[PDB]
Amino acid sequence: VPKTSLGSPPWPDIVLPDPVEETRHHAEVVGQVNELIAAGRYGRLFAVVHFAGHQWKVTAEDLILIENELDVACGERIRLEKVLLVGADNFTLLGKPLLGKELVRVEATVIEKTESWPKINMKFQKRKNYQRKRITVNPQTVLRINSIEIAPCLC
Amino acid sequence: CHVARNLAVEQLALSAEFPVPPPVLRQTFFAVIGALLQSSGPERTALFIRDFLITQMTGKELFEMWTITNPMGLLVEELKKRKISAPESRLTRQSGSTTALPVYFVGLYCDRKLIAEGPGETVLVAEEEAARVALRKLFGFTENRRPWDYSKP
Amino acid sequence: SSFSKAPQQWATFARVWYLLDGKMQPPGKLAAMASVKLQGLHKPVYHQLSDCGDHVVIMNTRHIAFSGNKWEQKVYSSHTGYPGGFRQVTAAQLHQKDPVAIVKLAIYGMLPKNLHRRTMMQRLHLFPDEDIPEDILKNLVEELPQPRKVPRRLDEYTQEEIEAFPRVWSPPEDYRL
Amino acid sequence: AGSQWRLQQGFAANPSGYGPLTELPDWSYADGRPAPPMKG
Amino acid sequence: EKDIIKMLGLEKAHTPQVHKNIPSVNAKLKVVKHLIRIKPLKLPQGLPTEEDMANTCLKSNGELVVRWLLN
Amino acid sequence: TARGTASRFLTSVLHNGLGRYVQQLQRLSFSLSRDAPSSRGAREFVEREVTDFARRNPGVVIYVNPRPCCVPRVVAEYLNGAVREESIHCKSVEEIAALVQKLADQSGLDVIRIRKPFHTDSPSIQGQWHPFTNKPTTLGGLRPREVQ
Amino acid sequence: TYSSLPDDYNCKVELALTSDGRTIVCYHPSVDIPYEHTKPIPXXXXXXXXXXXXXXXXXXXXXXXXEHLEQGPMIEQLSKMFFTTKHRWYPRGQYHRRRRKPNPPKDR
Amino acid sequence: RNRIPGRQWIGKHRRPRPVSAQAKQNMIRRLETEAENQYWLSRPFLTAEQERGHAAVRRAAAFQALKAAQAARFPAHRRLEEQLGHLLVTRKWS
Amino acid sequence: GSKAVTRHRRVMHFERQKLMAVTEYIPPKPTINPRCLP
RNA sequence: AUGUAUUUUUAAGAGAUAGUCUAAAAAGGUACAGCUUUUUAGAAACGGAUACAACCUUGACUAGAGAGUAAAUCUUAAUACU
Ligand SMILES: [Mg+2]
Ligand SMILES: [Mg+2]
Ligand SMILES: [Mg+2]
Ligand SMILES: [Mg+2]
Ligand SMILES: [Mg+2]
Ligand SMILES: [Mg+2]
Ligand SMILES: [Mg+2]
Ligand SMILES: [Mg+2]
Ligand SMILES: [Mg+2]
Ligand SMILES: [Mg+2]
Repeated sequence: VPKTSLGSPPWPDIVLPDPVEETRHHAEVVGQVNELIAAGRYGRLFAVVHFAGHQWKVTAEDLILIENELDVACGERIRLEKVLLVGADNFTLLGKPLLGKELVRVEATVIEKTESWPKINMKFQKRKNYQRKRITVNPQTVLRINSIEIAPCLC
Repeated sequence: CHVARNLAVEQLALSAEFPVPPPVLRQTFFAVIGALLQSSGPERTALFIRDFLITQMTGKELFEMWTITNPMGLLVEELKKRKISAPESRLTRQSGSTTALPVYFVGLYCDRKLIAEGPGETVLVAEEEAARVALRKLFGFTENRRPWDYSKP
Repeated sequence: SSFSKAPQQWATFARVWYLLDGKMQPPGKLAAMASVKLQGLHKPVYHQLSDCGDHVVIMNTRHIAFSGNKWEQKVYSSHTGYPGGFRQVTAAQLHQKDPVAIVKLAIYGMLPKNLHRRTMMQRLHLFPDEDIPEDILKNLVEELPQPRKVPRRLDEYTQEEIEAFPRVWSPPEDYRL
Repeated sequence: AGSQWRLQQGFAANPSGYGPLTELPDWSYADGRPAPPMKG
Repeated sequence: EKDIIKMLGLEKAHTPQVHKNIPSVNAKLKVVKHLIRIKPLKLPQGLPTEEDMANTCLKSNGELVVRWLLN
Repeated sequence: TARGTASRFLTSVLHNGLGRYVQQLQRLSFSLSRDAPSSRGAREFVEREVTDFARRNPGVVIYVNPRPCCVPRVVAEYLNGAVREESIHCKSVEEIAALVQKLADQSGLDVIRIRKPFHTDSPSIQGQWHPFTNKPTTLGGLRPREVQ
Repeated sequence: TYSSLPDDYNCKVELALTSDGRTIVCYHPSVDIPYEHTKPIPXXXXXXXXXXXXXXXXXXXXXXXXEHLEQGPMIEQLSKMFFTTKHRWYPRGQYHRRRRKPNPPKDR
Repeated sequence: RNRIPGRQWIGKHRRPRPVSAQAKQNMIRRLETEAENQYWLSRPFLTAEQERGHAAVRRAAAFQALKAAQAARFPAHRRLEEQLGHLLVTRKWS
Repeated sequence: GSKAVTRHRRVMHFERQKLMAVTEYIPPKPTINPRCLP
């Protein structure tokens, strides 16, 4: 097998380190990070949060509008639970496909229960004489994310 | 003024000229503050004040409310106070010089370490903004900074 | 991360000047990426109603490579609008007359068909050889990877690699070459 | 996409179906009071 | 064909349904076999007792699980 | 219709709910007739429910006037300076109740197309994308063809 | 000492996986730009507007520039400046100016 | 300048459209699923006489529920409280 | 409509064509060519 | 049998009874029609066949700044006789 434009697969060859070296390297990296967390040196967290059928990018102090009614008294403080991603400037924590509750916590507040503005759904036919007009209103709920809190523990 | 307006303080206030010319509104608001200070501890009014005022700083910048016009000089002074010597402006990224809309990135270096960097429409305004940045990281007012605490000790 | 507002936004939507070398490249495979970069589709901030598109300078335009016999059978047509004013031209001829055309038509025909094509057609600069106004030289940000790996002629190979490749067949001595 | 691989591992075709994603009760009261159950 | 499918309760697509593996039914399934996907049920933990009724889930490999999500 | 109306981004009144949540509803003014049938539901509501609702919500004032009116009405007013008008006209007690509770939980903000569901200040933690961000720099910061 | 992508730019990037296995982690410190890769700031300022005889005459000589062209030509240069076509640069009609939103909404 | 006579897809002359590699794939995919199907349909649990009347109990009972369903249709009870409750219409303060 | 037998070769309905393209003859393909074998 | 919920009757009713193509079996015609004539099957999407009535995918509601899929993007090759 000499070097012909075919005989050599046209793409860079692959090397992945031995799993033991990587196990060490990993425990190392995780530890270092866990020390950044123990320290509290992360400035501001964001987290990608699954909620109410959607995914959102959440940071503290902010606002999202949920399309369905949630039963909570206005003003209640609420622990969002499903968290896919977490992040901070230096480093980032990723759920498969979720994070342990103990690993992170996000507390948001329900701000406003409301009704959506009128939407207009109109079906129509050509010269079959069929119009149907409907006006729809959707119950909506606005939450303010209060705090993203990250606890030290990771292994 | 804006705040007290939204708290219906303007609504409740006894004064001539209903629009409540702004000074009178300030006075009245802070009056409700001091009255709280007498009716409840300083510790309570602390909570209040941090709720209805500090918040209004949310999203806002440093040099938004500081207004200081020579970032460069202040930078060198605060550096002097840090026992750090000489901010050195050195150009990093540039797209177009013949453009009507060129872009510059001027980096600021202390002892060949990069302290901060900034974008701009001219090399001048770039130096300016990289300086803004440097100042921000120095003082700790930075987007990345821990968002403010709200808690009940 | 922490920037003031005016500069921050100026940075995000900043136009860029890209350079792309054409010597020995298919006008098609060139115009593909040329068009990408023109529409602004390399920028994750991209949006259609947003003006983003980046300048593109292609150089060494005369040195286009055409796969197949395409030089011979691809014809470019156009019409004056006058009766019998219709014009069919072999690609070879056209390029002979005006080096720039071939590539320009590729890129043109490759953009969406709305108005902004006309406008992004402006940010496209095309040079037969490498001769560029030091104006346009001055503002060049970055070089793009050549979209095809050009085959070397026989004469490029080092004698090391000539010897390195094994002799496949042993010729008879008697035979004359 | 990615239905295939998901299937071969034995998950749902769709990440919405029957995964822990959908199953868990995504909010609680901060007090710890378990939230009223979900219609889905 | 339509009505085979109607009397199989196969009305709504991409939805699993269960049926006897007896031949009486295989008549029907044989009629529509190109419209459908059949796969054998499997019961690894075995059959649900009454206690396990609210906990029973069905995995796409064609398997039934009795205990779903312990604590 | 979208292009018909105004819009507003999603927002808080006075950054409500951040430090402490403050019910944004200020006062309610019911106007009904002791006599007219049109007000029937709203009479019963005034009897039974109003009392307790008031206890539910200290922050709101409730002004209830029987007057010779033929169309029962309730007018919400908000700290936002905003005012909203309503008819309680010919509704049940259940109905009224639900509606007053609607008014209770509103921003006072206007009902208009809300451009996007998320209001975020400084979404950009750890950076905000700019063209150069993923480009490697060269030695001397030279151009593509520039020489030294 | 392995990352899939060069640490040339942005962040040096560390992927890792928890010994549990239910969590991926990432350590990404910013990679700052080397002083070697930098070039000096351009400095150009030159004033010849000063005439040796009278310097008020000379400092009134930098306020002495201004000019007037026609609509067509001006538009051509304008559009050769910012690399747009000649179209963007024409006025809009009365009806079209009427309907520009008087008070447009602002985020942030 | 090359035209199609008449209607595109209809007559004795048609727009030619060719099979796609994609198409070959889709078809094979379906064939696969159906090969598997007619496998799983091969080997029944019970035999034929084995399944004789094996729920004759349930099948008549469902039908007795179905019968019983229409058994029950009669006009609805009418109560005092309706006829009289219509007078709450005029309910007064005085 | 065209009769089941014609002179002119009769366009097939698409799905039948699909069926063809699937059922094409495939010749056994050798591991190593017999001629280039010893 | 079995899988399903239909079917028959009784009291009232109207419209409709001027059809198109698509696969199939047949006749007529020129083994011609976007042709005509019957029988059995299908359809008449806001998705795909660029465009499209009939072909293929799918049957349906209301809202989401969620996800999974379906049909489908377009290919296939032709040299001496010393
Ligand atoms: Mg159905
Ligand atoms: Mg036609
Ligand atoms: Mg035809
Ligand atoms: Mg026919
Ligand atoms: Mg007729
Ligand atoms: Mg008739
Ligand atoms: Mg016909
Ligand atoms: Mg029929
Ligand atoms: Mg279409
Ligand atoms: Mg549906």
